[PDB]
Amino acid sequence: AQSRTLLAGIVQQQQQLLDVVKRQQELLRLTVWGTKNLQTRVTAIEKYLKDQAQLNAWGAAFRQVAHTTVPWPNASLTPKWNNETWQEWERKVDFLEENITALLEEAQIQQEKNMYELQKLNS
Amino acid sequence: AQSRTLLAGIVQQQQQLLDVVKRQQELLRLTVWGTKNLQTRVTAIEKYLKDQAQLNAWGAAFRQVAHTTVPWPNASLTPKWNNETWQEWERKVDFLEENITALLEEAQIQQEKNMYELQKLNS
Amino acid sequence: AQSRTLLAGIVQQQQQLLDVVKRQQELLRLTVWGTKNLQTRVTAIEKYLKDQAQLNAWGAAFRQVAHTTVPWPNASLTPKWNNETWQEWERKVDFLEENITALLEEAQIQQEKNMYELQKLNS
Repeated sequence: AQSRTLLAGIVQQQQQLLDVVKRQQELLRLTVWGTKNLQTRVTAIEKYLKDQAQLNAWGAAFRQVAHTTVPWPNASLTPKWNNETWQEWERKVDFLEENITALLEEAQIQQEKNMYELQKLNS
Repeated sequence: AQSRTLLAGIVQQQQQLLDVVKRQQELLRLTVWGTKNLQTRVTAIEKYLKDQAQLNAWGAAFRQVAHTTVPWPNASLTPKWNNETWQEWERKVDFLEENITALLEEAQIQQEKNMYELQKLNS
Repeated sequence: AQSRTLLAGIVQQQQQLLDVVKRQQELLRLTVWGTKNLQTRVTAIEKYLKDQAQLNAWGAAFRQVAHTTVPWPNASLTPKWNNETWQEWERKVDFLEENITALLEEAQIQQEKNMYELQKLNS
């Protein structure tokens, strides 16, 4: 008279939900790659911006033996403020990924134990 | 003597969790739009950077009938390496979205079946 | 003869899944900060690009009492089209965060009620 079939669906449903949660974790990682990839493109642009500062005046002296070069800074490079703050951002993600993996591990162990107990009821 | 009320809460709870998971999928899509939107802005900047290369020296020749134009490349355009890698990134998201939709469909069908079975117990 | 132990695992499992979902919400917020942070860097670049337009020709006139300054626009600033569309993007996230918080609140209240009912069965 036990409703094992109803429990099997409920237990099975939890497994389905757990799988979808895992898919979100992999999807989230793909998004992180896009953001980081954009930064790499930004660094390439900074190099080119520095070149523009080098460009100042060509042939602006055909009656003098001198050339005016004005390589004024162009791209503001972040040495410590963004790096320290960005590492903190990455660090928070690392703790969340480690905490989520722990919870997923317990769920998998608990999920299998719940199904195992169900078989013992009528097996 | 069956604990249908406890099961109704458990079954109902799974429905609530399923709804929240769906909300994350829509929220994830909004984040993807922001990343892609930034790239469109980056392309506009590349056009302007090319213009800076065109700027070289104006009036740098008032004793000669010539003008020095130095349009040296400025923005490094990605033709195949980033596109092929980016398509792979988008492709992975497409498979994950299709797999998540399949799991959600099964959960909805299974979720309704679990509630339907519960009514048959006392209906 | 009630399978409270099986229910305790199922009820406990839902709590574990709820916790992981909350972790995704915090992880999603960290990703939003990275995207917004990139835009701040982009604004700094726009200021520098304007400076490049100012750079035109230095000393390109050693036989005339005039200087040619050509500060042609460089960074295309978005005043209304991107802001209005971006606010809509942020607005959608705000409604999703508010809706997810509501669902989480109901789950927590319902989750505790389900455990409370279980104790009454044998307490």
